[PDB]
Amino acid sequence: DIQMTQSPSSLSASVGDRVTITCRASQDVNTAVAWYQQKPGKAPKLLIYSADFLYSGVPSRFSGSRSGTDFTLTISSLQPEDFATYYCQQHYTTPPTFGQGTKVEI
Amino acid sequence: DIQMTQSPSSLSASVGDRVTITCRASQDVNTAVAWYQQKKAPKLLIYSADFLRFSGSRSGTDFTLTISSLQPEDFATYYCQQHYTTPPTFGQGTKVEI
Amino acid sequence: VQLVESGGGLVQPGGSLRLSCAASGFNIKDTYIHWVRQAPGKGLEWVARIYPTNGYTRYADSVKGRFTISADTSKNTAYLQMNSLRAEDTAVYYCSRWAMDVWGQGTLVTVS
Amino acid sequence: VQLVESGGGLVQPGGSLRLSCAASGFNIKDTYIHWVRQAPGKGLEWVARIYPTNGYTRYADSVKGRFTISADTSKNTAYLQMNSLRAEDTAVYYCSRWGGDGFYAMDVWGQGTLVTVS
Repeated sequence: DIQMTQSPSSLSASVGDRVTITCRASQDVNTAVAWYQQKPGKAPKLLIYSADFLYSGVPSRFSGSRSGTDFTLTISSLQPEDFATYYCQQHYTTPPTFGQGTKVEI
Repeated sequence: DIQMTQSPSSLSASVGDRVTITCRASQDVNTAVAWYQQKKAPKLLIYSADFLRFSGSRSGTDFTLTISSLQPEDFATYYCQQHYTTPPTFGQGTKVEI
Repeated sequence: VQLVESGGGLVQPGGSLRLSCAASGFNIKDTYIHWVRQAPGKGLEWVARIYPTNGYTRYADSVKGRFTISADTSKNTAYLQMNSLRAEDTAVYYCSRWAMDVWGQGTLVTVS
Repeated sequence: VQLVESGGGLVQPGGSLRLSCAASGFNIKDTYIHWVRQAPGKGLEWVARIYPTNGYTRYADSVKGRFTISADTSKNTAYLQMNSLRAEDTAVYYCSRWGGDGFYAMDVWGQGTLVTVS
């Protein structure tokens, strides 16, 4: 069962800051990493699928990227609404495993 | 959940005797009783306390399967089942050794 | 006109197994399909049923939560999925159909 | 394209509950439906999935043997049967679609329904 390790667990930042979140897989997932945003009160929303593809409708300040092992989500200029928790997930093999989550407080 | 109670658990008869199996139920099942034979998959013999030597009959508050002349091919386990309501329930079976 | 079962075998306690029940000569949309099992030295025990037209399902208390019965109406085949298997789920499992006029050949499931 | 859930509430432990997940805008025959749970302090946790065409299922170890999934393709709806409920099952439960057979991960999610084990 694939372990998704997120880093960091939490962070603070101001409107307009770039912030990077990093996800690591215990085993190969050949590019199948997704990223979700869940705002307080709301259901998760898909932002990025297969590491770096942006889901239609999602603002281009969100960016996903790969380097193996590892996986990276960057919000390049933080908006007020982007306060939320962000979760990576591998969708390579069943079961789909989630990262611990990173609470972005803004 | 309605109970089906079969009598007896096991019996030995000779390859020629008439043999009678009884089935009792814990609640009224009208005439909705079947008898199944398992040698092999189960085979419906009698549906609805009568319909097909194998003779089925209701005796008051007791159903009976009767095998008028046991042949060695009838060596089997016979089960009674009520198809009156859900869940379907069956008796423990009676093995007939010849 | 028949039910042919497949699947089943040896599995460890806590494991999972799926059974198959393929119908011929009739369409399982038209009727209910049941699974009935027979543990070694116990009678027959009804375990689950399905009405494939609409995936309406019922289960015996014995197996509620651990078993799922389903159907592919297009394959004309019903299935029984079992997980978290207990030793006492060891049995020949039969596939049947509605009063049970037709029964499958039976497949052994041994939880050792 | 929408997923809408119902059925969450205060449940006695050992009790049971049926969550449902109704779909609009696509046919659940075309896809897997997943259930995912958010327990406080435990993030997001995959719970189960179903392939509605044949009703094949997979369960997480935390719920295997207690929960089952079912589906009715005519009503375009999937059901999470929750038996033998516990304290640890307390969570917001979501259903989601496995978009493009998993190529798009969980591209559609329902609003969530809170299950409380009182």
